[PDB]
Amino acid sequence: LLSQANEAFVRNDLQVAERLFNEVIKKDARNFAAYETLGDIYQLQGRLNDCCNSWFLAAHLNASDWEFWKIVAILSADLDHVRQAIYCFSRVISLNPMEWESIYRRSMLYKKTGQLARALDGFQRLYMYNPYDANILRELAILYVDYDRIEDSIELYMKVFNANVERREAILAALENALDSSMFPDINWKKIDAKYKCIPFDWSSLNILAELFLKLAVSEVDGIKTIKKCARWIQRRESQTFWDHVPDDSEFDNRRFKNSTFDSLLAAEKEKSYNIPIDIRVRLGLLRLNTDNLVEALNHFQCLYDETFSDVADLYFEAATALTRAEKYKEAIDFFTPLLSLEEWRTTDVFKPLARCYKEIESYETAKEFYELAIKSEPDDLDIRVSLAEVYYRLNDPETFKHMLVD
Repeated sequence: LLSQANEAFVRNDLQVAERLFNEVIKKDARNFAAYETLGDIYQLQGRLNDCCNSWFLAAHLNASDWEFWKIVAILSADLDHVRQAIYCFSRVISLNPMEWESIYRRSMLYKKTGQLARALDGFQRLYMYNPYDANILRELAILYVDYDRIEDSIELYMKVFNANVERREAILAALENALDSSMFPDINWKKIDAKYKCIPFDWSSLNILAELFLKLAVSEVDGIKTIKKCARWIQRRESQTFWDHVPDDSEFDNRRFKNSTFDSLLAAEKEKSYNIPIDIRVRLGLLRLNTDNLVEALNHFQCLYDETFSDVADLYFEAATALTRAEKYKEAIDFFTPLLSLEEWRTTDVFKPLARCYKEIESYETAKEFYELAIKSEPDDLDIRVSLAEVYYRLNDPETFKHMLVD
């Protein structure tokens, strides 16, 4: 008689029908289809949560419809209750270990909740399933950094690199043979694209590496030697091994024409990109400035001068502030000073260090001017005081006692 009570109800749609549909199974508890009916209605009336708790129960009657949990999990993630969402996802995954979507989604709700041990052990898995997804690669590289392992995040991009070298050698030996047998060569790609596949290494990759060598802040000379080996492989210059054995950091500069072995190179090779993109070059500057080589770091930063200024202002600033932190003051002022011309940069952010730089070179006259401008926008004490110390050193005490108390 139960089956009749439910049947009459399920057939047709009215707001009284579906709750009375619950009332019969209210006598005795469990019907899987009962809930799937419930959710269908709650979803339509447009109130989200009741829809979730109905289905969220349904999924327990049949533990085995995992396409179903995945829906209940993405809905608990949509309604912003996470602990359910990760739990539902974890059933989808105990049923199906290879479900990619749910391992990923779950493992990034793991990230938001800040269980990294789980979220890492999570993206690692997807990266095992498919090594060639670039999104997964980044997401994994990132967690490694947040998890305070930079060293692992670097090896990760290094393999991608080598994988690209192995593959280029394959294609080069491939058509070195194709001409012997044989009117052009025909290389068989289906065999190549299957045999060596790893993700393309382009400048973006090398930049992502560069930033990883900064965050490490260790053995910074090894980082530089490598940024150069890779940047050199790109631009098909890997042929020239010698650059590995000189300190100058001299390639990627005109300095390379004073080179003994370079001169002897034929014209074909002499013409090839010896230049590197700016976001990376400013990163070699920083990376050198870490080793307190200001002479080399400077030659990199000086390259900002050849880029259209409005395009990279933020780099001028980052360099200037990097010199300020590295306590090289005479030079910082040179990468601060241009930001002044563009209106949006005139702020305490630029004005404080500019001044402090001047105060530090023992020219206090001009340093006054900036702390003043800086004090205007922002009412802060820390850098009003340092303005006293400036009115102190250039003006000696006579008629400086009034100013001090005034401020």
